[PDB]
Amino acid sequence: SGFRKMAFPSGKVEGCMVQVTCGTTTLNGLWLDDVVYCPRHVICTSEDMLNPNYEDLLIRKSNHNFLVQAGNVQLRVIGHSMQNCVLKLKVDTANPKTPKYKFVRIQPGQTFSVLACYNGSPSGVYQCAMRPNFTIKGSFLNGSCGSVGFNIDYDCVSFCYMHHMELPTGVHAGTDLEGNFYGPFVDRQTAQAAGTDTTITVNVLAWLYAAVINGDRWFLNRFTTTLNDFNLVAMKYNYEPLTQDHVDILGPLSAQTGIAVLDMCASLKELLQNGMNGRTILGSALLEDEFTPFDVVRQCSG
Amino acid sequence: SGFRKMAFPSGKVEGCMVQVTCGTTTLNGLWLDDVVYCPRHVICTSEDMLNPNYEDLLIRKSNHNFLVQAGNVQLRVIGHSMQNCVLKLKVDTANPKTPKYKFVRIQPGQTFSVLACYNGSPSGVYQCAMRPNFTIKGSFLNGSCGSVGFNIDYDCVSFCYMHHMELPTGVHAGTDLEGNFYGPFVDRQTAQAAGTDTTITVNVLAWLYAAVINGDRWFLNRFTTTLNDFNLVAMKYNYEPLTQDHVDILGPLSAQTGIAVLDMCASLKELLQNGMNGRTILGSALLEDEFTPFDVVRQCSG
Ligand SMILES: CN(C)C(=O)COc1ccc2ccccc2c1
Ligand code: NA
Repeated sequence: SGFRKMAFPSGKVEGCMVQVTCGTTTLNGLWLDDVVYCPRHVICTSEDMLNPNYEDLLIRKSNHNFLVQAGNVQLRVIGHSMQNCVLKLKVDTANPKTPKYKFVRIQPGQTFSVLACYNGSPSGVYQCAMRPNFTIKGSFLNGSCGSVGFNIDYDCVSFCYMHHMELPTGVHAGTDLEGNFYGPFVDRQTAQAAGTDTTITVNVLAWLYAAVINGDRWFLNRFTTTLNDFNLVAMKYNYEPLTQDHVDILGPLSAQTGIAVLDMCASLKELLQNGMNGRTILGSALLEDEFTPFDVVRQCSG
Repeated sequence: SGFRKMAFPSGKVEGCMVQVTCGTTTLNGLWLDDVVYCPRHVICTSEDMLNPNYEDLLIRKSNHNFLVQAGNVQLRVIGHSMQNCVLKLKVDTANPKTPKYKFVRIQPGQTFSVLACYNGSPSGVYQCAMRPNFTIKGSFLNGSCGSVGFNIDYDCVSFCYMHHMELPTGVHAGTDLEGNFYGPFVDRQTAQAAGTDTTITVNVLAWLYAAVINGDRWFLNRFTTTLNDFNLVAMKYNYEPLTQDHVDILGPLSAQTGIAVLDMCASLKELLQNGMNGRTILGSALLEDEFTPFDVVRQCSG
């Protein structure tokens, strides 16, 4: 029993974190096979943050301008190339700890673990979700750029996020490992703000099913709803639209608990209207939206 | 910026988890140097567990009755002995991935990371506090016994917890690595219950300090107080008494924010007596007590 926001074991990723230095700037890179991936803004100076021309900055660098340190071992850079917003540094040693891996670009609502690192050394691991406004509510201090987000499936690590920057509201923006940013953000220090965030409705529903599986039923009611009526209500609380795809995805949890998806939708409507009345659900006084339907089944059934 | 419940990187511990099977029972072991540590109740059948005589059941087993698998290899057991409630299995090969480590017993209110495992396979990591009633609020399914808790202090892993059982309210109980239970529990299938719990006051204060550092300031007020008057409020609201030691431990945070500890206790007094007025703190509608002062400093300054 019990329900916790758990992260993936970080060891497979720890063996890949290195430190990348360029000029006075030091941040983290991900060392896989003979390539080190890091954010391209490592090549920016004080004067470059607003309108950097990365092609012009990069053409002026030699391999020996990039210092890559893996533990106490300096790695030799033998080539470099830019792919969108990530730098790919060719190094002369393949990482012997390279796990089974792939790169996947995730969708809003998807969860993953972050290994926060500073100077190539991991600091901590926690679990995150890609918010509907394509930011993450992470925990990052200065020097954390290049920390990565990932899932693990059996022995394969799916890298999905690289941290680039913190926006003014304290949330965080970054790229997939092909260097494409999530959302409308760019690696410039000009004014950009995350769109209004919303609650990930399909995740809240999955988490209500988790509460039921763990033996808590107090929030159910005798009502049902149509999908359109649910969305008309939920949008008034800044909840994401619930689609037929989301209804299909919740099917397995519906079958396991005996509660139809639209019946759980009706319970969620009443919860938004009533609040908790001093109670909790799985130990929270708020509705939790950073567990996916997949996560819930995985943590409850194994 | 940002504040997340953060576990230590788990890689050093993943390299020590093995699968231990005795009879029909499979659970997890901790392989350090040439010893595997696991709960002694692995030798019990379901009827044995009703009233086990462990030294007697242990005499009846031999080395070959313990199958130990490190991933894909079977370790050969060459000796066995009990220390309190943990079984020590001497094996033929020392673990090459043994980290620098010590066995330490933690105090209630202290936190640690839990690496939840199944069939010797690490599956999830999360952060836990030792509750004042000596339980932890974990997430464990069948087969998680032998999962371990730990902290890391400058490349040294301090092992502090081994999981043994779930209580009827769904919280969990276990031992230190020397086999001594945390709390008034026994490894027997008898009627056991968690005692009435209390809230870890010094941790709530630490978390209020973390919120101020992150820009959440609405609960600060003009008032201050004394330990004696505050502890009157603490006792009334089922909070652990604040000692003079707690105030000193909070000293560094009280200086980095400019908010004195008893200045902050006045904010907490007001929150206990009046509630949160529909507001949240660091995205929580409850007062969080599973962050220690050290946890806040390491994440928000370190
Ligand atoms: C979202 N997140 C971190 C995960 O799903 C972790 O991965 C696993 C893998 C196997 C499990 C077996 C039993 C219980 C939980 C499990 C979790
Ligand atoms: Na005050």
